[PDB]
Amino acid sequence: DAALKVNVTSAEGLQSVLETNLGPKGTLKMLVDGAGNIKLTKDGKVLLTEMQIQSPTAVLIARAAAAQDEITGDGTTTVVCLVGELLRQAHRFIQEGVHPRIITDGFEIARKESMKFLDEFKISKTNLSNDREFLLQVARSSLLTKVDADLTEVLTPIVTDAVLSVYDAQADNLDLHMVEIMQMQHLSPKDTTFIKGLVLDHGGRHPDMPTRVKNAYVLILNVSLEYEYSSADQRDKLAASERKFVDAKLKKIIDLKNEVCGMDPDKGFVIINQKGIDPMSLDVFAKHNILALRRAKRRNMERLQLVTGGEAQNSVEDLSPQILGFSGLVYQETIGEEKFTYVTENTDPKSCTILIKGSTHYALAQTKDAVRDGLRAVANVLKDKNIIPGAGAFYIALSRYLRSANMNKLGAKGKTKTGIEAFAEALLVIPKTLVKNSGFDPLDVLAMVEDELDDAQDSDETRYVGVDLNIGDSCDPTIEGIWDSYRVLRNAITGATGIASNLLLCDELLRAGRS
Amino acid sequence: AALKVNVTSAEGLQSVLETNLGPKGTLKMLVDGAGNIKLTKDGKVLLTEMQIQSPTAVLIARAAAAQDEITGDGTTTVVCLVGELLRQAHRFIQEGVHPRIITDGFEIARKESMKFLDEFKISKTNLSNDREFLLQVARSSLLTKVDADLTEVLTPIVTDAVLSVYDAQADNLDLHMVEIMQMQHLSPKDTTFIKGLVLDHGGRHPDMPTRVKNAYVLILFYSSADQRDKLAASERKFVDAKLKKIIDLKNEVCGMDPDKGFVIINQKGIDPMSLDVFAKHNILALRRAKRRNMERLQLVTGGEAQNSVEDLSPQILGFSGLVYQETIGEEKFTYVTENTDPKSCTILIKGSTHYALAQTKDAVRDGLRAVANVLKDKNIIPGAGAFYIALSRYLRSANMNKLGAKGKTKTGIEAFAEALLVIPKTLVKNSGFDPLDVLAMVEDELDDAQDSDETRYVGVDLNIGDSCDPTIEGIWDSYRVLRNAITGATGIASNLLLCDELLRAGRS
Amino acid sequence: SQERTTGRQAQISNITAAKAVADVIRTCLGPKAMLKMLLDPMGGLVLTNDGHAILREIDVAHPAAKSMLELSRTQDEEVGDGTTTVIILAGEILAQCAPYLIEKNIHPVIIIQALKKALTDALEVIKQVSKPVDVENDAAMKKLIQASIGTKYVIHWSEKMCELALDAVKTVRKDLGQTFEIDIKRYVRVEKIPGGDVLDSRVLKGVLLNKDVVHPKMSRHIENPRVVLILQIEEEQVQLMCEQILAVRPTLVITEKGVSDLAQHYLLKGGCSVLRRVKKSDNNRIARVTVGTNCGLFKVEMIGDEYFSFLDNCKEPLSGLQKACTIMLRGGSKDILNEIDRNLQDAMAVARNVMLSPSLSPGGGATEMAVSVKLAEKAKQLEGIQQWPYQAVADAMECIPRTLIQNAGGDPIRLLSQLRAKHAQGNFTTGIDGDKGKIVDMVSYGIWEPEVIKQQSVKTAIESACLLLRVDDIVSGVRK
Amino acid sequence: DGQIIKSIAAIRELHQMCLTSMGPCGRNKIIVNHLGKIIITNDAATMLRELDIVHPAVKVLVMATEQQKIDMGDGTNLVMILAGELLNVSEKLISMGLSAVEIIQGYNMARKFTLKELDEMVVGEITDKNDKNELLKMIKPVISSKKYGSEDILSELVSEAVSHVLPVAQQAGEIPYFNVDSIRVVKIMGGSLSNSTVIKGMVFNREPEGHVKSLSEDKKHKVAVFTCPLDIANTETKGTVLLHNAQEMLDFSKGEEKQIDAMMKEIADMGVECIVAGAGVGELALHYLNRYGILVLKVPSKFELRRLCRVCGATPLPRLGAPTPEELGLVETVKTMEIGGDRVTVFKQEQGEISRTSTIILRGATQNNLDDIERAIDDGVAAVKGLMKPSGGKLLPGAGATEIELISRITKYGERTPGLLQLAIKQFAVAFEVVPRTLAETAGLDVNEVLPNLYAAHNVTEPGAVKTDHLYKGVDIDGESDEGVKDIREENIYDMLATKKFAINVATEAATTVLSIDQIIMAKK
Repeated sequence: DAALKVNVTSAEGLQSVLETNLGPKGTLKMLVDGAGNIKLTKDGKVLLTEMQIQSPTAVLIARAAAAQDEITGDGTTTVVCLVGELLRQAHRFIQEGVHPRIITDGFEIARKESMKFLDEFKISKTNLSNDREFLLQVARSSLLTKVDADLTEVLTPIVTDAVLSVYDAQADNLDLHMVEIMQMQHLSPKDTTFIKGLVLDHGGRHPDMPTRVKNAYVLILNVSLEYEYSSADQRDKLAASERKFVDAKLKKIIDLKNEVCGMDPDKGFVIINQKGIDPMSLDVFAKHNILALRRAKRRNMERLQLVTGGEAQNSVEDLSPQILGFSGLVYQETIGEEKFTYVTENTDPKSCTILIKGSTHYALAQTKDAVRDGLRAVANVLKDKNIIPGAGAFYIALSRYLRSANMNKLGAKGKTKTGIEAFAEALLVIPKTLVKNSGFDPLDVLAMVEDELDDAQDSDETRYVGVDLNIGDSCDPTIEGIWDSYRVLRNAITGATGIASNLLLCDELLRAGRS
Repeated sequence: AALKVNVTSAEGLQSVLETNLGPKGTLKMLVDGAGNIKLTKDGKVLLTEMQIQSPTAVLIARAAAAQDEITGDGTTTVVCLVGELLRQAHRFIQEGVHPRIITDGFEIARKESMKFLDEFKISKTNLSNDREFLLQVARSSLLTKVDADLTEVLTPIVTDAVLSVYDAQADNLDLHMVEIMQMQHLSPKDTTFIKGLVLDHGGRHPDMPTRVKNAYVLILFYSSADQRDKLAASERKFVDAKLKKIIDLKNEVCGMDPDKGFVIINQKGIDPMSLDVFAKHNILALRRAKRRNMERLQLVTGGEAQNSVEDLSPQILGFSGLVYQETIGEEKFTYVTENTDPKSCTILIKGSTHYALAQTKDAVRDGLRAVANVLKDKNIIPGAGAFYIALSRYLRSANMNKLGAKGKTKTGIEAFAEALLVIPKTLVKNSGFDPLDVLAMVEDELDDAQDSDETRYVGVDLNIGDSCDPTIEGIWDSYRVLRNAITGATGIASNLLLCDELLRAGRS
Repeated sequence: SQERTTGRQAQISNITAAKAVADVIRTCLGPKAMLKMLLDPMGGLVLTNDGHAILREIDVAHPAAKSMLELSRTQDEEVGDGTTTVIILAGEILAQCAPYLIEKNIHPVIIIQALKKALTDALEVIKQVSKPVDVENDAAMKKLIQASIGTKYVIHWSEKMCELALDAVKTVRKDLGQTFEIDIKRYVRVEKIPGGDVLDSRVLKGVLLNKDVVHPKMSRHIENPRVVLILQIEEEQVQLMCEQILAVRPTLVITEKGVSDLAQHYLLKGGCSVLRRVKKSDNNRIARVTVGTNCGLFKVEMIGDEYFSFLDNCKEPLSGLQKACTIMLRGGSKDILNEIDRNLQDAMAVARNVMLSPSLSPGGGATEMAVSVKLAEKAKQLEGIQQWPYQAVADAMECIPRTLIQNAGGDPIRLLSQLRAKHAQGNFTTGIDGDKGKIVDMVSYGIWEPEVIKQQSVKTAIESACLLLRVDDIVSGVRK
Repeated sequence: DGQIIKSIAAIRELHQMCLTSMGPCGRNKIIVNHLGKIIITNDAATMLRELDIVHPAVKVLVMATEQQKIDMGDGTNLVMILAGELLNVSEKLISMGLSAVEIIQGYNMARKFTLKELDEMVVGEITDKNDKNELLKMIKPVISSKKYGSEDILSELVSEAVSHVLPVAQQAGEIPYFNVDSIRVVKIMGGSLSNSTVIKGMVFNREPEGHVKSLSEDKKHKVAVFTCPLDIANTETKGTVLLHNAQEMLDFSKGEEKQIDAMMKEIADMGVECIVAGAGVGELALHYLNRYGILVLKVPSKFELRRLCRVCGATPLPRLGAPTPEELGLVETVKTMEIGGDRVTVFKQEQGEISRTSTIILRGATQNNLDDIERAIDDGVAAVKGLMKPSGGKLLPGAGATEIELISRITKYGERTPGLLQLAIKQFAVAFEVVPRTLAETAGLDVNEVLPNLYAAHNVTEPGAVKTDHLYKGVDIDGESDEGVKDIREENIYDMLATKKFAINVATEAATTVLSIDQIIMAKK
């Protein structure tokens, strides 16, 4: 077993990577590649992508975050933090002669006992009443773990009002219902504004396009609009026939538009194509008050059905009034080389569009990664009504029940007890990291928390004691409002147990292959 | 920044002497460039000539200097404590604890260790010179060095050797009995103790007395070629004047009847003609005899050490009860036995090879010094790691008893208690058993002893991996063994803990 | 060879020379200070808190840092007392001259003008916070030695250790009747023999001769041991010396070599005890006191290693000058005896500075805070071109107690904010506690130092910065 | 697995070399030292002496083998293979998980048990003391360890050498210790085995002084051994000749001649038959020496003079004076006879008395083969030592037959010792199985045929008949290799009890030292 400590020592250095990115008071780490992409974020998926690694064991750490991205997506630093404390305890208890699987079997018993106490620690809340005080407090703790306090106060009502749009009496939450986020460079990043309607990412490419309209009629196209001898007389007929294919479709647009009402062209009309546009069609679109586009996207067209009931048409054969929608008010803004169209005053929009403005790419990359990670975390809160008090209150409280067991849960003498004391003290590294990132002493703060829990337990009163990193004192997660979803913590402890058994059960490192 | 450099690098120093602890431990081969093979569990030899990597091993090797004049055996506890201390830095200090915070907890625990040291010791009566207690202490003392074969042989040897040195004031000095014969003869188990004095030289002539009772010990430009022989004739008269005076002066008591034993001892070479003139009077002389060994002859027959041949008095010549001479190899040995009141004894070690004597030479020097502290200080501490396990439990639960700074000292208190538990676990690991199951049984024996309202000391039996009694088994340590060790245990700990930063630089 | 630096490169290289070393010595301040490890060319290491050997073994590639060792030797020869709280001040100046030097394009001579004015106002502050105490009381000096020995456990033995040196302090003194209590303690040598106990040390007022007599069982009493400044050869020649001294009829004998058998006949007929050869340096000890007369009593003791001889004048005059004596130090072990010598040998300079300036300046970071406030007060009054450089000097004295706070690892802003009120306004005895890292009374807690400690240091430290501001070009690699 | 294991591979290289060097069927080797010393022998003891020792256990084996040469020296590779076999068995015991301490306890408890089993195999209890005839028969099988080509001729050379040195003194004569260094063999190139002779005196190879040694036929002479060598008279310190005038210039050469006339005539006044001169002398000495017929020994060595004192029986005079009639040796005949082409001065006498310290002239064609015979003489006289200084060495069955009975005794001891001793003791008897396989491997026989023959004799049982054939039968190969059994009583091949008695203590000591090594530490080497 001479190679047993090889993988343990090499994997120990993986803790300092995300150690500073954990917690609301955590800091940022810069990672820049050679392609010109500057990514500054606390997210581990981006930091572990292009960064070169030495110990191959870091690959399994990235695979453990795959299940955390779907269930949580934010706050995944605690996955590697529990491994780093285990690696420091690895060479400690294994050196005593205990077989590594014995410690692994102790984690399975501690995991089953943790789920038993998991239901007693959580507080069931009602999501039907749509409590604003509960949503503002949970979203506040999530924003501080990603961006600073400047964007926290701005995005707090934004995330709160966004999750209230998607809900029903059956608790049906579709993550793919509200997705599209508007990426724009305008003013400053702190000016991000929430919109309950739908936003279009393209606008008129010609000076004669409609500047301001009220009722817009959207015509969606996909297939490419741009089209590509005995005497020179045939050369003139072939070039003249190239425009007959486009002009044949332009004559149909003129008659079908004026069909319903052709008297006053004071309303909006829009033609959207995926590929380039024929410049010959702009002459017809200008006199007919038709808005045209050049190099427009596709997936953004499916959002017209969820609000105004629009339809995204592919070919030019099918044209129906169902394709043409309606809008209460349209405000078109010109930013850069591409004008931007806003659709407001919707009857009953079922999806909200996130409009994010900023300065440059790295300024937008911080907010773009925060909204996608912050929205999916809050969306899972409304899925399960069971809510777990956060701020690391469960990790410290569960350890108190694990440290004292004796006749309750014992099993083998010293074989299971080694894993019990290991897992009980392995969860205490998280509150020590939260205080270390804030710059205070983690032991002096933890000593006051243990003294507070001893006074609350001896007094026979139910209370949850957290840690306030701003003033460096103890607090109550209920008073401060820090909460956690049930599926977040349950799959985090279960996910940490599965990934822990991979490194502990590895007996030896082997090198075999062709050089 | 560089504080963690000396903590991680020096951590691998514990495995050096880790397996050298315990009577059931193993041995390590050390061969230098001069061809000297030293195979022993002793730490003085292993920490001296062996090359070191981390510079921190310099203070570790120098820390055993105080243990050489006091203990010399079981010095691996110095290294085992440092190794566990550095692993505690990766746990407690890694949390951000200042290195001096944990240091102050060890200095306070040093005074608490001395208070609990006097309660754990057991007092004995050394005035009666009880051999039954000395046979048990020397027994277990040799088990940590040699096997049971050399233990049973050397147990009565060391026991009877320290009894010859004694007085009404119980004065025992290691500088009194020093010289120990080292020779390869027969087998190591054939070592024989002599209550008298042993001489390393004997009669070189067939007419020399083989066995006698009484022995008188005498301790010691020319113009032509013909003129050159006058100087050679005068130089011979110089040594002749020394030999001719001996023939007349030995006639003092009886020179006519050569029926008794005669002895002449000289430091330098002597005229070989002495063998011819001394054969008539049956006088014995030696060739290349030592000097310092002559000072012990004054403590038996009441003689006097003499340098030159000019001054010779009857007070120099003593009366011996019996004199025996044994011929071994090319060097005969003269044994002086049946002494009236011998004040000293000579240790004669017999062995086969050089490495066979290396194990015995290290055992005798460390054995005589360990027994010396037993007679000097009557307080004898039970061994077999009984104090390290008990003291760990005494300081584990303190609270309102001894606390100090709240949370700063308690972190260091738990480190000192868990550091002493490595020694009994090392004893079990060297035996090949499970230290988790053995320690769990030892902790239950101490809990059953304290709950029974009876003071008991429970040891660790490495043969069956169970608990035992150091009193019945015979394992015992002197009070000065743990007195200087625990006092030094705090000094060796404060060296690296108070160490701040080491920089790479110097004058090329 | 050139190695010349001009323009902005000359100032940057010289500041960073001692700047990196200043951060290394930050752990050498206070009773909580760490212990630095050294690396010699031979691979060995020396673990000690004394910064004198630290800067000597460490080889700095920049020659500008070599003067700091020479500047440290000046403070060690003049004071050399409590280097833990003293010698660190040598590197607290250049580190604070970094923020504005080149950035404001201020010429170094302009900074030199502010350096000369800072020394004038600093001398008035040293004697302003000092307070007089009784100079004849030996109990006040007992607690003073106990303050600098807190790096070890010798506090338990401090009762014998403090009285060991203080008995020699009051024994010497007296180089002048009036104008100042000059003395020389170099004549008193401390011998360190491993083994035994500290209580074996014999010290009192008089001249201690460390040697033995003729025979250990010889009479231990002499009425008036008046002091006066192979076999065949030794008995004839030595007799012509010891017996010749008897012409003035002294009862005490002092020889270079031992006494033979023939001399014992005429030496013992005088009705007293005969003293054989005396140590060479012991003759210089009695030469200060005294053909000497008025010797009260003689005594001899016996112990295995070496023996003792007691010689008590008990009356120097009939004015006079200082007395010299001897001290033997017996430690518990070999490694313990050599390490504790730093605190006991420096105890000579501890009480020597008390005789110089009986006034006492507050210690434990209180002196540096008092100077930092006075320098900040005179900055706004002077204004002029000195406004910027003379204000940074006040911040230089403020960073010295920040180093003491670094041992605790807290926030100096919280402590220094309260020290700008309770100290400046309240009293000069306010300072930072070393053990608890809090603000307590220095005099009540027992932390104080003589005025000479702060006077001869800060004045030397300010004058030591002159060589740092005069640097222009560096020339090396030629010859000398 | 990198120390206690790999250390066996270092000895395994030397262990395989000892398998082919053991027994009369063993193979020889060629050794070339780093200084140019060439050694060809079948004994691995001399091989390990000149070979550079790297692995620490190699020095452990050569020192344990050197202890045998001081005591026994007969078949030292027997314990070396046994010690090397314990390392091969150690790989089986370590694989089972037995600790190094318990493995030593298995060998240590079996060591004291094996020493007690040596009393059950005792045969040939009684032996004669001063009888040479019975001694010549028991020394013959000792040669079988080395080259067995002629055991009769080597016994005749010892017969004439012992007959001179033997004090005889039948019944109780207070017989002293028989000196081994007295008998000294001299290698002479050329001649056959029968051409070798025995010299009662000291055989020297040098040039005679005046003409040739003669005149001793009438015997009745006196010879005195001189410890002080005869040389030109000089002081201890180096002097310089200082002449005060020119008259002393001609008297300097004449003054030295006066010393030659004074010194050489005074020493020749008594007419000593043979003078001992350790240093060089001038050519003017032939005047007085040849006049009185004095034989001169020119420049001997240091070790040959110590043996000369017991030949001539002369007192070792510490200084050189005139010969004293009180202390004189008795020498009768001194002659010089040509043997190998050069005149050989011999001190051999003819009857008249028996003195000690005889010599043997060894004549052979191959000088390399004479090295094995020279070592056979050292081991030949060592066989007499076991029957001389001790009360007796008795006898034990040879040809590995003694170790066969021990296999059954060790097996019975393992059944009575449960626990960890079951794997230690049962494998300890396996270490005795390599001895008969070594003799069968060097002989070229199949192990499959030898295995049932080893099981038949001592393993099966001992019938109730008195003096069973199993004890007197053993493994020997002449024409009977097909059957695999031979009677050792008719061939009279026996070994002394001291042979195996000292080997068992070495086998455990060699195993205890090596198996207890945790790691090898070398500083600047």
